[PDB]
Amino acid sequence: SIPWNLERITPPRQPPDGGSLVEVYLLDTSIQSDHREIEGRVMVTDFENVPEEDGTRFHRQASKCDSHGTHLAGVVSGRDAGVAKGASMRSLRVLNCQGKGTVSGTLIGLEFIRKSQLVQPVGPLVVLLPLAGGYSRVLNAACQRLARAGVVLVTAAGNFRDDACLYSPASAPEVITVGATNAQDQPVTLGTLGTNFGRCVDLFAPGEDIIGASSDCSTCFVSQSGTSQAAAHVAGIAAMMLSAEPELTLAELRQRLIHFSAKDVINEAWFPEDQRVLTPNLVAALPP
Amino acid sequence: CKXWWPTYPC
Amino acid sequence: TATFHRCAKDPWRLPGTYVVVLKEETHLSQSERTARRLQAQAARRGYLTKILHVFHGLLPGFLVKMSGDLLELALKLPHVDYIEEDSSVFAQ
Repeated sequence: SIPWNLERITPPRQPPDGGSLVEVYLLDTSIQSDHREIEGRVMVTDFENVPEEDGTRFHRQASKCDSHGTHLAGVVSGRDAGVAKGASMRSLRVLNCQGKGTVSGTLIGLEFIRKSQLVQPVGPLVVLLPLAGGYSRVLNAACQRLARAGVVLVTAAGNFRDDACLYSPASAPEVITVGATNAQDQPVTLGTLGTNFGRCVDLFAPGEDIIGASSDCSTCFVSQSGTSQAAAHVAGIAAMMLSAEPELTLAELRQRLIHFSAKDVINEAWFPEDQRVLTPNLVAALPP
Repeated sequence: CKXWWPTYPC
Repeated sequence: TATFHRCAKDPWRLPGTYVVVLKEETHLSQSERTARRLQAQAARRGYLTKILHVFHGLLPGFLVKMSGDLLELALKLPHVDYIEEDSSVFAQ
């Protein structure tokens, strides 16, 4: 009677307003802000910086354009199926209708978050980056600077069944990088690819068949899979941890995430041989 | 969980 | 000492737009002047440039739409730390 992923992050031995001191910024596609699951919980900023869609005859249907971001906003704070039901979210559009963005657009978005914070500070901030490109010196630098300024960043490890160190922002050490595991606590396969792995991943979290808001209708739900969904679980857990202990530094928060994670439940045989000792065998969970 | 529903499945 | 960088995944590159990153502690006034100096030097060589954005707050610098032919010139501008060609990011 509960989505498998919400049961999985609950200690083995549902918080109704968790994470209320924290604001989660989401850099993703457009969102269906009037979907009942997230209405009133997500504030759509005026920020938009996206490349044009590929194909001269592309049809911009809101239900399709909003799919990715709406589901992730639901995973973080959704009324029925969210992790941190009291967290406020602010959304920035950096991915187009096909889920594609640019490093420059993402940089301008990260700058917009810091500028917004300086103008009207609130509580601790968590920035969710459910996206990946190739290793980028500039994107890693901007992420490092925003983390050093006191902001918590969480990103997807990437869905390329590859070493996360070859992608950004996954490869930025100051960012919490999250891989995906399934209901059997095994790394997620996505077609011929799957979750990334290696020394740049901090931990794993549920990322297969995750029930969340569907932009097909105002009350619809759909299951989705990917390291974006796993990163959204960690952004929700981080919002809950920071709301309970608002004075936590980034290093202390990372220590809490590791301490409360389920340990040694992943069969390391799924990863390439040399990556087994480098990949953390941790699946995120809430504290008791 | 896998699927699609017109309301919250649980 | 300033260096140029572009995405190793060649299909994800976005040539023609570059992020010019200036040294740490470069002020916004200095970033704007450096962007205008790049446009003026490029124009002396017959090239059009467009400054799409000037960064300040996390990293100082600017986003410029221009021919990659101007990269040797741009790396010699005052305050430059490095230049990166734009590239794609994707929903995960």
